[PDB]
Amino acid sequence: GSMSFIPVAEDSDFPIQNLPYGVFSTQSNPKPRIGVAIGDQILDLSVIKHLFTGPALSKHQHVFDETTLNNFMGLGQAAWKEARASLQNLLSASQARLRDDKELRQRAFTSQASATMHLPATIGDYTDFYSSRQHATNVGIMFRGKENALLPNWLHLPVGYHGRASSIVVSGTPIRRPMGQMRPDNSKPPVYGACRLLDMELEMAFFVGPGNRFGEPIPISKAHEHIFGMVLMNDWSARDIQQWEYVPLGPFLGKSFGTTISPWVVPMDALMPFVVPNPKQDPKPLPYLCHSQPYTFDINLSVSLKGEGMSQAATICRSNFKHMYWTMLQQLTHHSVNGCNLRPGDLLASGTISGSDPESFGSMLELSWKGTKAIDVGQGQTRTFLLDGDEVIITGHCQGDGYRVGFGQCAGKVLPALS
Amino acid sequence: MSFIPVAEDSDFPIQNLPYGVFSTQSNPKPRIGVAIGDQILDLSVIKHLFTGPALSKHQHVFDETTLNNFMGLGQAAWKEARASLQNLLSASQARLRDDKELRQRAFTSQASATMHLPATIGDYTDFYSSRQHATNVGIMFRGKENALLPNWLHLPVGYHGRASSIVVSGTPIRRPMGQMRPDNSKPPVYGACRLLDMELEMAFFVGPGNRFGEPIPISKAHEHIFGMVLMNDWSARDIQQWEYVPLGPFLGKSFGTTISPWVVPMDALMPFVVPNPKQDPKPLPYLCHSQPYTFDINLSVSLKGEGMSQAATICRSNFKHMYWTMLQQLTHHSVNGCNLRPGDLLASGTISGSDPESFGSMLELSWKGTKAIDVGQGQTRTFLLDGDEVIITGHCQGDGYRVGFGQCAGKVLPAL
Ligand SMILES: [Ca+2]
Ligand SMILES: [Ca+2]
Ligand code: NI
Repeated sequence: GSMSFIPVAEDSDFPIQNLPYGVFSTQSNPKPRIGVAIGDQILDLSVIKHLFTGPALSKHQHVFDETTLNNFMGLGQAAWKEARASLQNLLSASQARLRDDKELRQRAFTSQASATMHLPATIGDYTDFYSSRQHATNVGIMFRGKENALLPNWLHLPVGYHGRASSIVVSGTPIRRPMGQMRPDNSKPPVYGACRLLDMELEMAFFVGPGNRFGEPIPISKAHEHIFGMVLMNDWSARDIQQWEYVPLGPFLGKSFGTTISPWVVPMDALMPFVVPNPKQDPKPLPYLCHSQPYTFDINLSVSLKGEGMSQAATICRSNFKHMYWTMLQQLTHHSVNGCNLRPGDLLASGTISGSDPESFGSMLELSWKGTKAIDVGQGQTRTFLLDGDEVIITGHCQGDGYRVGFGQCAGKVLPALS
Repeated sequence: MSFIPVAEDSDFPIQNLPYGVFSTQSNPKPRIGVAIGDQILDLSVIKHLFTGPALSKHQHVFDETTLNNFMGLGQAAWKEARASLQNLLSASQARLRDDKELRQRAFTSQASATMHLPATIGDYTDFYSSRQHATNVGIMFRGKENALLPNWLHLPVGYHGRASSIVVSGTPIRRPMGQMRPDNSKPPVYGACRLLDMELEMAFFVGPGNRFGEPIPISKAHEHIFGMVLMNDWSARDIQQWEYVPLGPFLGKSFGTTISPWVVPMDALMPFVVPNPKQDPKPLPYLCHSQPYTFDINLSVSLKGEGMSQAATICRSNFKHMYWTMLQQLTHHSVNGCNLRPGDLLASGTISGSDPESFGSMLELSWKGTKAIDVGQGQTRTFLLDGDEVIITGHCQGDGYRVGFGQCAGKVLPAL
């Protein structure tokens, strides 16, 4: 194990083994600033930036002064590793530098309870992949049937689409049920009204570090050098609006009304201890998508739902990121194979995370099986899709011996449509 | 009219006055300028000349490296800026004409300026509003009987595009590598795209946005449309075909999308507005508007290949061939609460008229490579060859003057 001079509860999401990056502000200071979570506190990086005396950061301390993590993300792995090593030393229970500097320590730390979290970065482009095999299979069965579940290209490339960047909001942001066009009756023209099949989608997403030049693909051998860290994501969906609009150009308004992400970006370095061998792929992908480097992660995911009249939230999904068929390396490589330029701060999501066990399906569309099964949310109460006032909270964590690497919350409450 | 000499056939008379971002050899810093004649009026140099109610306390927007903040100010600010510019360029407010010291610092020639992207595009969206285009593609994919999909006549279908790869006119475009499936009975192959194509489009920039969760009523849609630019949505058809179902165009589009530098203000385009195309069935009330918002903009596309001395005009079309208006597109885009932001770019989708000479893509012009396009000098084309340069131009014809868009050019580089 390892210990910080800052007290850390055994089940805390933020032990010294984690050290996630976030943007926060406080009642005392409205300026959004970069911080690192440790225990129940936040270490203000702008206050201690002068302590980053290493080669990679000494002339780049200004990145810790920014209102977003973009510049830090754009520095690259040498900088990330140096920052992490510095923080591990400084927060160490045996290191005196910060521990014994009473005045520095006083203005460098703030309680997480006092902080308002903001989006970690300015996202230039958001991309949603569709890499969970059971998810695509489930949707396939409902749409086409048991026999033609997966479409021809699924096993050959990590299919994905460009999402809406503007509507990616931080955990805690209320999400209003969307108005739009839908076609409930095929024998009648479409109608305008409030979404009737509001859903959540359990996902995880990673931020891009240094980008690639316009026109220059990122070789899969170098893909890992561009992955900064991860966050939890709830890709809120309006299924009825989506179904009517999506053919042939893809998900659009049924997705863009809101997408929530957790605030704390857990660095890839903190997740490496939980890496496991990649799933066997058959057919074997083309050479450009082939890599031996293990890059599949054992991250326990959970989703709870709490109706406005409920006192206790019901856990409706227990899944794991290790189910994913295509890795983040294959996704990033594929995303740049044509020359597309990924940039620092870009966000690439996994797609709904569903395992084979029905208990691990990552969307109410799957859990209620298209509204044909009731989801048990605690006696006297059931659900098919989201009701106004419902709060959905996604959490996740890696379990180590005597410690865990957690992500904090990815929450949102449904507000009534303007109807 | 204007103290700056303006050739009659100029794209930039005093009736145009587009906004753009430029830099020069003497000053590499991207700054805002307005095209007039063959010159550029540096707005950062004359920012103090905007003394009106809407701009006097916001002159800083003309000091920015992008037009976002100016776009974000809204219509009252845009109208005032235009009026100030028109008065200054006519000597009615003789400050600029007579102040030699200022004047010599305010103007620079377009020929020696380096143009940049007009704004930082937070989100790019590509609509599919040209009926003949959708119909042609439908005929090629499904057949005439199932040309248009069920939802086409009911809503302005569109998809989120890739913002990062939107490049300014003149940027070389690399033929993309990717996966293709030339033989459905065999696995996909990896290689250089073989069906490289262009797509004639026009796009508008968003002004003030709307708050997250708050739709923009169609009645107010016109208040959020800043101006327009030409666009070439480069496409790798064979890569696109294999990847697009069911999530949409992806790598077949994101390797590059070119736009012209000069943003023509909507106010400059109003004199060329024409009646909106009759829609049957009539759209749902939220998409209804009687205000005419269809525009007569002549568009032209040329192609010049390696070894060819002259470019051949392969397409002559018009922006008036759009079934769904920009007002309906903007409204539909925010109906669910999605927050449009200053600088966002919403494109029309490939523009095609009913006449084959007006089809906006080589996919259509060569009808899926079944017809050879005559590009002159004894040469033909189905799809783009390495070395081919495509240049899109556009203009509105007024009485004695024309509102032009400059160029939206790009040359194809061999695959890496
Ligand atoms: Ca999704
Ligand atoms: Ca297009
Ligand atoms: Ni130990």
